[PDB]
Amino acid sequence: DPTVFHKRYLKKIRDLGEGHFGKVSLYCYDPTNDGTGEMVAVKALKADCGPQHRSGWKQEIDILRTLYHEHIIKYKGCCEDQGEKSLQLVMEYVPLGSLRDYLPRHSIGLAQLLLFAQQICEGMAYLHAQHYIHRNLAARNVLLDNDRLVKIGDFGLAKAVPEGHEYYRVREDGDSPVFWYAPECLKEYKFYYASDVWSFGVTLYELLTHCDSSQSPPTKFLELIGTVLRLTELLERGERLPRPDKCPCEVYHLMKNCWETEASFRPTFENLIPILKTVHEKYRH
Ligand SMILES: CC(C)(C)c1nc2c3ccc(F)cc3c3c(=O)[nH]ccc3c2[nH]1
Repeated sequence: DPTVFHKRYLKKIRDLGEGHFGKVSLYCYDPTNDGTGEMVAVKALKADCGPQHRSGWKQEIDILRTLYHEHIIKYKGCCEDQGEKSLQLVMEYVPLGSLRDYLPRHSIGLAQLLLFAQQICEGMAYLHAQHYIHRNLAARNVLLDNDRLVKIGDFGLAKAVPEGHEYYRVREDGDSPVFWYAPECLKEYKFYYASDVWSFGVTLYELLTHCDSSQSPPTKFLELIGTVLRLTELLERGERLPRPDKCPCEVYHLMKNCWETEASFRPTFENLIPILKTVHEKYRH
């Protein structure tokens, strides 16, 4: 099947990005040894991860392989190292990279930022339809194809939510990222579908600040704090990231709705799509 990539034909060009478990690199898959082969993104378990990360890494691959949607990064296949030196994930190559790296370099208007947001919600609504939570939604983990279509990536923290249940209670977090996480995640280690919607709210905040570092969630939360305990206490008292410069009231309201303290009262991604469509169409012309 076309899902089998032979390592001997993979010609490394450069590195592309670093995720939770893995480093993504650009390769030419070149069976004819001709320079004419297809360009693909290949992700590998980080060199300084031990054997205990292998199960989590395989799960990322297993998850992405079961996903098929226009706003999810496309699984192409795997490459098995003959000689027990691991398994590599092969994906579509999207040269534009992440929203986090794209936004600072380009002047992007509000309507387009809301279109990016809408497309993230469509992909995430699809993800939740498959009974998966992402657990690492941030602008740095959202990629863009050549016509600026959103491709959600780094599924290194993703998990199946047990059937019947609204959340998954995590065992042990290697990395967080705490400034994108809902209170129930920080306190009770519970990750609801609604917890991804919280993270989406922070990602929308990132879009509206154009991923400026001085306005980043860590920078702004550390200013409010004046750390995970104090972050938890900050959010429990109802403090939130401020309204970005030039952000309309109703768009900030959308963000605040995603940050409601009670997980079950936040909008679902399905709810978010029509609202974002409406505000997008409103703010063009
Ligand atoms: C940071 C993260 C692990 C989410 C990631 N960064 C990239 C990336 C960065 C630049 C670039 F030009 C291409 C990519 C890329 C890609 O082309 N395919 C799949 C993932 C991926 C990626 N995945």
